[PDB]
Amino acid sequence: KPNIEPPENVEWSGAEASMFRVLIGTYYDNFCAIARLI
Amino acid sequence: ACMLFVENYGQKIIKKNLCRNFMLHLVSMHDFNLISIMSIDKAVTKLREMQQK
Repeated sequence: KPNIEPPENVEWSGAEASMFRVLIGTYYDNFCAIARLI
Repeated sequence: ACMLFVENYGQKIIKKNLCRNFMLHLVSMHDFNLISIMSIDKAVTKLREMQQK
């Protein structure tokens, strides 16, 4: 419901998506370090 | 040990361009206990400093 701002249209590679899934499983909701590593 | 890796195999991994695989291995090792999130960040930052050099 919150965060009404539209998302920026940036595409993700399959490697990027899979490694984001792994890093989300690891770091959970710490999106800062997750984005820093990616 | 992880730090030692980037102290000796960082250049080889960078030349092989397997940095993402190294990060994945670090994540798996952390999931197997030992190391830590801070250790992962420190190792990755040490790896990045090699590429910038």
